[PDB]
Amino acid sequence: ACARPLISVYSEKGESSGKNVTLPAVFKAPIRPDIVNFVHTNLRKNNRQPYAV
Amino acid sequence: WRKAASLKSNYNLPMHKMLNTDLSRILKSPEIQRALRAPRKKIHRRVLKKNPL
Amino acid sequence: SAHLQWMVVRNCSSFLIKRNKQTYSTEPNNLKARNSFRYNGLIHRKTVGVEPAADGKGVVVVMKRRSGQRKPATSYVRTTINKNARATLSSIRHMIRKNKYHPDLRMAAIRRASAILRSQKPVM
Amino acid sequence: APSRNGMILKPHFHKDWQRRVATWFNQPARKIRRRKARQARARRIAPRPAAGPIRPIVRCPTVRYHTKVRAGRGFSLEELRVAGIHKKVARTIGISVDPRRRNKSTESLQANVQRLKEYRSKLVLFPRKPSAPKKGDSSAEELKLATQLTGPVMPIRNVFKKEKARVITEEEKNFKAFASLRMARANARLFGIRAKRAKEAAEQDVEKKK
Amino acid sequence: RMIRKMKLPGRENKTAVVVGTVTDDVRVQEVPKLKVCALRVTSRARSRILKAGGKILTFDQLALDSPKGRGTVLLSGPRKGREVYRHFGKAPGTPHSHTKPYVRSKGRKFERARGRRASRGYKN
Amino acid sequence: PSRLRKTRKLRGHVSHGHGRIGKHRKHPGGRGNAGGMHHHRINFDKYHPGYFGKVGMRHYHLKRNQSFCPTVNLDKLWTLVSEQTRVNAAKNKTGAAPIIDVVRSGYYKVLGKGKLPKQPVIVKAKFFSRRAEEKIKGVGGACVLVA
RNA sequence: GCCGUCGCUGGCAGUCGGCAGAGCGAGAAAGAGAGUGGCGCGGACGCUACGCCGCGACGAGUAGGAGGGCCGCUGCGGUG
RNA sequence: UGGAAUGCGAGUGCCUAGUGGGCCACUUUUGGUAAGCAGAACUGGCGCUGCGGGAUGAACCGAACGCCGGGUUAAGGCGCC
RNA sequence: GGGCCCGGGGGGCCACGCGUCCCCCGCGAGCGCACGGGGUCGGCGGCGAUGUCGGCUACCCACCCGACCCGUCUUGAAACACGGACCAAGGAGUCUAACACGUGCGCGAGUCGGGGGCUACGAAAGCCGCCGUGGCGCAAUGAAGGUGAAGGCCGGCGGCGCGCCGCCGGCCGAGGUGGGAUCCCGAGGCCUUCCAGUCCGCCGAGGGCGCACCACCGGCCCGUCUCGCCCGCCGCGCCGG
RNA sequence: AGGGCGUGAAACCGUUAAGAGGUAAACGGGUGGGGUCCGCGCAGUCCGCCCGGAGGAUUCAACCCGGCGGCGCGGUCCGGCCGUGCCGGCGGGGCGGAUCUCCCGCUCCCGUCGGCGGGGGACCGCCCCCCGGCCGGCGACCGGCCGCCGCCGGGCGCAUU
RNA sequence: AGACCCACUCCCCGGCGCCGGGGGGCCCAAGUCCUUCUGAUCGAGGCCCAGCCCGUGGACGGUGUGAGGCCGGUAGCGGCCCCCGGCGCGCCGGGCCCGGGUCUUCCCGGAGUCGGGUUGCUUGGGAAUGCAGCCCAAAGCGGGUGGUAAACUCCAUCUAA
Ligand SMILES: [Mg+2]
Ligand SMILES: [Mg+2]
Ligand SMILES: [Mg+2]
Ligand SMILES: [Mg+2]
Ligand SMILES: [Mg+2]
Ligand SMILES: [Mg+2]
Ligand SMILES: [Mg+2]
Ligand SMILES: [Mg+2]
Ligand SMILES: [Mg+2]
Ligand SMILES: [Mg+2]
Ligand SMILES: [Mg+2]
Ligand SMILES: [Mg+2]
Ligand SMILES: [Mg+2]
Ligand SMILES: [Mg+2]
Ligand SMILES: [Mg+2]
Ligand SMILES: [Mg+2]
Ligand SMILES: [Mg+2]
Ligand SMILES: [Mg+2]
Ligand SMILES: [Mg+2]
Ligand SMILES: [Mg+2]
Ligand SMILES: [Mg+2]
Ligand SMILES: [Mg+2]
Ligand SMILES: [Mg+2]
Ligand SMILES: [Mg+2]
Ligand SMILES: [Mg+2]
Ligand SMILES: [Mg+2]
Ligand SMILES: [Mg+2]
Ligand SMILES: [Mg+2]
Ligand SMILES: [Mg+2]
Ligand SMILES: [Mg+2]
Ligand SMILES: [Mg+2]
Ligand SMILES: [Mg+2]
Ligand SMILES: [Mg+2]
Ligand SMILES: [Mg+2]
Ligand SMILES: [Mg+2]
Ligand SMILES: [Mg+2]
Ligand SMILES: [Mg+2]
Ligand SMILES: [Mg+2]
Ligand SMILES: [Mg+2]
Ligand SMILES: [Mg+2]
Ligand SMILES: [Mg+2]
Repeated sequence: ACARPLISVYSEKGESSGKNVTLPAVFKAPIRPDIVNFVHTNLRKNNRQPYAV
Repeated sequence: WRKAASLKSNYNLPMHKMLNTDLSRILKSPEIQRALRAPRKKIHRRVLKKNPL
Repeated sequence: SAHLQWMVVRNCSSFLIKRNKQTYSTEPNNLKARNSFRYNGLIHRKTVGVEPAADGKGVVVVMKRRSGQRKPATSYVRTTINKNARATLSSIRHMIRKNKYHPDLRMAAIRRASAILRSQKPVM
Repeated sequence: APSRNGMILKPHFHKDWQRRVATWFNQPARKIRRRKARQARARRIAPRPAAGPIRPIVRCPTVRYHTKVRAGRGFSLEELRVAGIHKKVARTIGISVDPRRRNKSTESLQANVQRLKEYRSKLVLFPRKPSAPKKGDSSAEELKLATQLTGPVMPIRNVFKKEKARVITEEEKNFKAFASLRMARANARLFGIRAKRAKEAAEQDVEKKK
Repeated sequence: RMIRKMKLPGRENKTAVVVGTVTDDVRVQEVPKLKVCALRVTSRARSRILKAGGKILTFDQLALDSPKGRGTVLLSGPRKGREVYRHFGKAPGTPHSHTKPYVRSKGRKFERARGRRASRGYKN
Repeated sequence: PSRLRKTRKLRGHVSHGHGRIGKHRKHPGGRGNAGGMHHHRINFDKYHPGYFGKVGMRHYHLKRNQSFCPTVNLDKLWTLVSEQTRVNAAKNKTGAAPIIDVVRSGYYKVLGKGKLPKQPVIVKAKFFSRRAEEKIKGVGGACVLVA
């Protein structure tokens, strides 16, 4: 959970352009499906409009 | 992990609760394998009781 | 890791079928279509896949190369075997045992190859 | 009815509270409406600062806050007088005036006087008729560089005078802070009665003397 | 608290193990060199432990280091260190019951008159 | 969510979980805190001693700003300054003591819980406790009163 | 015999294969230890570990509590 | 020589519904001529509970209940029903 | 009768190498049968294309045994207690606020931007940090004025008379007893031709550090009561400690 | 779908068909009889190995060429990225600090001297980037060569395979 | 107001003329291509490398299903045409003859109101928060407030009717 390899940048023609970028550390962050589903659950209610009889 | 966020006033990546998730590798390592008792993989099914008399 | 990725997809996957008290997985490189850690064809570094050839002659054996785990385009090596029934299995048996490439999938691959070959015989 | 242990609660729902529930579903609309009015006001008054007129520094009342300064309402007439700005002219060049406010101490008076003089230095002043520059108008060279300032004008901040470490003298060491505090309370508590006792005793002794 | 329990005689060069979070204590001045294993360590407690030369393990690293738990010092946080345990026991209105009542506000006007002084009815 | 609640499990069960004998009636016992000195007395005396009666003086127009006096113990005193302040003064030879101004940190009174590191310090504050003053003096410090 | 529950907070990561060697149920602690001197290319299933397997006991129920529903209805985000 | 027998894993803490009309039997027992009456003690029951017997029956006798096969019983029975 | 049924002078023994000293007088090979860790046959027969074979349950009918109509209040309902002629659709623990405890997640002596501001889905989301004002927590206690959370030892001095109080300077230092998961040490020991002694492990009497938690005993903070001797000073006080 | 016409339920009714009928009907358990249909039944399974008879080949192994792949403690091959490692850097920098400190604006006082605010600099902590040495990974992170092995394509093998 | 120094010509009203957001109207991409299902289709299949064509337009609606390309639309700092408004620039007839500082001398305030008693209502406002009726009824270094009634005394802060 510490390795950060080099990622290739592809040109608009689908070929590697020769440039490389070290993998950002965020892509090694803990993957928590329970947290994501909790946040997605509660944030998705914030764009609701009220209804009432 | 080493450098805090620069564009967020005060933030850093969430820490890992488990650094190595390769459970198969962890269990097959000599360190753990040396501490194990021998497995008991023999099934002792029910014996039918026959009357000795 | 494989174990981490299984914990994310064991019950949430576009390939998961839960129906009639049965569970199946429709992803490639799953030798039994089984929603299982052993037979999942996505989460392991090495995987074995047996498929029928694009034409109904022979089988295609897929093995995951070691290096490009994050590069789907170059990840899988496909080999077409269109020999007789016994010869096809012998190649598959050797590609697994001799290379020690998932030796625990040996019979699953061999049983799948027989089922694909048997399917390609004329239907009576 | 109460059930086992718990808190005794007195909710204030014995009126027709449902008749007067203020929902906040118009909150995002209000925020857009206010923002749209800030931008339209900034365009109208440009290049004058959008935040508005410069405000003076003031010390918050009461002992809970008198350690903090903040923005006041307007500069006192004394501060404008000391800085040589006419009170009626002041507003016309973006200076807030407060005829009510007093200046009890010199330090706060001079802090705001310096504030005004500094503001008067950064003030770019355009001619009333662009083709006819006048005595006080800023030069043409510095008018082409005029831009609208965003945020409060010369923001007010609480700055603490960092005091560097020093050797402790024997005088400070022997100081008795708690004992000094306790005696100060007693003297302030007994001041009036003590003088009342001194006055009566003097009269008592005098009547015996004479 | 970890330093206090890891400073007792005979516990040198042992791994402190807590199934929980290691918080920081600003009231401490000097942090010695510890070797700890925890589920979580607060951001400021990590810098202090590491700055002193200590090591912070994760429970998967403890298994590789100490498969059987040898050379460890298992530690627990205070369990009765919670506001709720102030409110448990004999009801506050019983003799010698130092239980904490449930009051919306705290002050002279909030459950102090009758039953809490002899001057108003009684006390116990 | 209502799909996780008892009401979904009380479907087809007569009485909806309130009993066949006592039933669920409107307000048996009174509304709110009724009955305190009456049929609800045991609850109030058992769990809310002191609830009834009056104690102490009244104060009209209380202004809580006037009594504002946040306090800090001596065990947390050195957190009001940077870490490099304490180590630099710990390792300096002149004997110069750093100034800790509690009012700048938002405290008015210094209290004596805890122990101080063996290190001279100059403490400013509106108020001090007796044991706080002795402990600050025990390490060679000085107490300074501000207004 | 079969179903379920409870218990053993039971067993299985050892599928350690031709870089091989098949055991750890057995009355009675602790090593199928390490060393130093005196032709064939083969070997079922398994393991959704939230899984699979074994053994033993047990099973009435109003009011009431709890668990599990690959029970059912309508709409939303994803997916098929 | 864990200092009688026997049996059994225990301790502990939170939150908590319903209930707060009961009634019946052996023994003991108050009032009353007595009551399928009113009131108590003990245990056990019915209430909440089916099942075999008492023809029938809230409580009696036997016995308590997952869905089944074989065997044997309890209390009761074996002219015919 | 009991003494491996003491010792001497026809019938069963889970006796059967031997060198010895002497009480007393560590591996043979095979093969086969089975009252042996729960059933098999390496045993057979008949019938079958237009009237016959199989089909639990389901449709109708018959018979034997069983069998009173539900919901409800009730000690007790099949009741001569009440509602119910029948069918469809509708029909009853919800939502807001407060509180309590439990559980899950985030961060952690902190935490929270909820109000405000900045920058189709989107009224979303993102950001603020000299926007953390503010809430809750980090301190209690008293009606209040207010106060507001360990000590011991060494050396020296003043007073009273080896002991006590006060003042100085140096050392150590957040309590103890009982129980206590876990951990640590290890008397001895875990075999294979026989001895010596190693490297790794492994069990273990006894002995230690003792988590959390509980019981008990001390300590400290605030109110109040009793007793009493001192210490401070810009205010010598109906002062303060 | 024939003008209150999409679909067209139940209760209730007409007719047709089958069955039955003196303890109101209905109901649980166990069979039996009869129908409605279903098996789209009616000489009854499939699979592996081996023996034998008949045939027929995009014919077997072994060798040669080429591609791809796995593994290598290659006992210690080269090159790479790279260490949420450790060391030496006159290293070229960003962030933070309640650690210290030559320039200016305003201001009190005689043309001076002192105070507020505004900036360098030094120092410390952390991070990024450059350079050198050890140990290290490449199993969330690989190339070239060499070796072994496997697979595939093409040759050659032409028949007791 | 006066004296003394100092500084001042653009500020507005009514008319007249010229130059750079709002309402309305009209328009602006691309398949009805080849097979085929259907009562009819907007369905299915196809449209060389490449990938039918447009796409800043794949919102929606209509049309004999189910349509980015059939029609309306949708997109666009797209276009054209009217009307209104806003903002500048000149000409004419008018008004104003406008200020700052320092001294000298002058002037300065709201009454049947305040305030007080009592009554009634009202407030969290408690020896009376606010309001109202009746009675009494002001002062001018005064008056009001200073959350416990009152006398004396300092202070603070405003200036009611
Ligand atoms: Mg209740
Ligand atoms: Mg129930
Ligand atoms: Mg009811
Ligand atoms: Mg309930
Ligand atoms: Mg009730
Ligand atoms: Mg009742
Ligand atoms: Mg209720
Ligand atoms: Mg049950
Ligand atoms: Mg009775
Ligand atoms: Mg009842
Ligand atoms: Mg019972
Ligand atoms: Mg019973
Ligand atoms: Mg009878
Ligand atoms: Mg039976
Ligand atoms: Mg009958
Ligand atoms: Mg009948
Ligand atoms: Mg009823
Ligand atoms: Mg009755
Ligand atoms: Mg009934
Ligand atoms: Mg009756
Ligand atoms: Mg009734
Ligand atoms: Mg009726
Ligand atoms: Mg309905
Ligand atoms: Mg909680
Ligand atoms: Mg919207
Ligand atoms: Mg129709
Ligand atoms: Mg209709
Ligand atoms: Mg119709
Ligand atoms: Mg008929
Ligand atoms: Mg068009
Ligand atoms: Mg359409
Ligand atoms: Mg088409
Ligand atoms: Mg369309
Ligand atoms: Mg199309
Ligand atoms: Mg168009
Ligand atoms: Mg348009
Ligand atoms: Mg006025
Ligand atoms: Mg008035
Ligand atoms: Mg009224
Ligand atoms: Mg009222
Ligand atoms: Mg007063």
